[PDB]
Parts: sequence; structure tokens; C-alpha cells
Amino acid sequence: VGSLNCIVAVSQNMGIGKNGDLPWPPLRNEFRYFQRMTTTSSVEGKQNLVIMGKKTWFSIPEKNRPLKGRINLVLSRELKEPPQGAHFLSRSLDDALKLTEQPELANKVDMVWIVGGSSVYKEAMNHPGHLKLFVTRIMQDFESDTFFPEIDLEKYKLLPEYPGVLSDVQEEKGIKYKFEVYEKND
Ligand SMILES: Nc1nc(=O)c2nc(CNc3ccc(C(=O)N[C@@H](CCC(=O)O)C(=O)O)cc3)cnc2[nH]1
Repeated sequence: VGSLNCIVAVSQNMGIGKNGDLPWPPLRNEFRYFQRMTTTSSVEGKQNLVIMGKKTWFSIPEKNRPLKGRINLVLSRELKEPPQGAHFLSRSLDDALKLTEQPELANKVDMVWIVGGSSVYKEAMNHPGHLKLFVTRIMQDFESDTFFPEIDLEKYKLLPEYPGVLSDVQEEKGIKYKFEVYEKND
């Protein structure tokens, strides 16, 4: 298994969801970015592993629930078995990461992308080692009920550029957004 990454789309107030959905209107090209990022793979395996919380899983339309082309792993303590459409289940992140190097996944997996739950984000960011945060900055206030943990700029450095990532401001449906990538080694 390669790299450990987190991806998120945050609004001005640092909101990531509103009643189990996006605080803002659907932004196509942004969804496109989410998709390509988490899907494209290479060295160390062949396919990416997407780790998400229970609520995150259910937050995705049933239509494309099992994110096509990625190994889907749900994190929960309540669940006894992975929800319909899901591939693997884990009790926690440290449990989920350990899984990634045992026979079952070790060869198969490249990158691991954390995509959901404020609690998952929070813990991942705390995870010791090399990590990158792929953040989409939605440049407006949106009514939220769930938020993204504060990023400690004392350890996370915002990179000047990243290959494949547009560094200028985007706009869709009258909403302007920016792509940012932060890296850390702890
Ligand atoms: N940058 C970013 N943007 C998001 O919208 C995002 N959303 C979440 C959590 N919620 C969801 C909800 C639905 C889908 C989804 O239905 N994804 C399709 C997108 C394809 C397209 O619409 O063009 C996918 O297959 O990945 C993904 C994430 C986590 N990180 C994100 N990170």
C-alpha cells in the first residue's frame, strides 16, 4: 500500500455536510475532481481503497454507492457486516490500515483515501507518519451541521503546486472554489 490521503470539500465556515448531504448545490466538475483523485492508481498495488464512516456511506446516492473502481471500506462499531454494496468493514482506522497489508489487500491496493466522517478526518489527521490533505475550498458560507477539524498549519504545509491539480480559482453554478493540497510528516 502506497500513500495515505484525505480529501474534503469545505465551505467558508468549514462545513462539510447538512442533514447528510452537501451544504451547497451539486458542483459537477468538483465531483469530477473527487472522482479522478480517488480512482487513478499505480505503483504499490493496482486500485485505490476508499475509507469512510457509516454516515458518509449512506450520504452517497444509491445509484453510485459502491464508488465504481475503488475498494470501499466502511468504518463502524455498530455494524456487524458491511452495508449492501460495500466491500469491507472495520471497527476503526488502525484496524482498517492493518487490513491493507494482510494477504487480502496488501498486493491489490495502492493509495488509501479517507473521504468521510469528521471523526475519521480528525483521527486520520492525527495519524502519525506521512499524510496529505486534498482540500477543495468552497468560497462562501453554507448552512452546515457537520464540520471539518481545524488544520494545524504548524505541521501541515500548503504546497505551492501539485501536478494534476488546478491552482487558480474555479467557478460553477455561481460558486467559486479553489483546490489546495497540504502535506505533513509526523
Ligand atoms: N473534494 C471533495 N468533494 C466532495 O464532494 C467530497 N465529498 C465527500 C463525501 N460525500 C460524497 C457523496 C457522494 C459522492 C459521489 O456520489 N461520487 C461520484 C462522483 C462522480 C461525478 O458526479 O461526476 C464518485 O463516483 O466518486 C462522493 C462523495 C468527501 N470528500 C469530498 N471531497
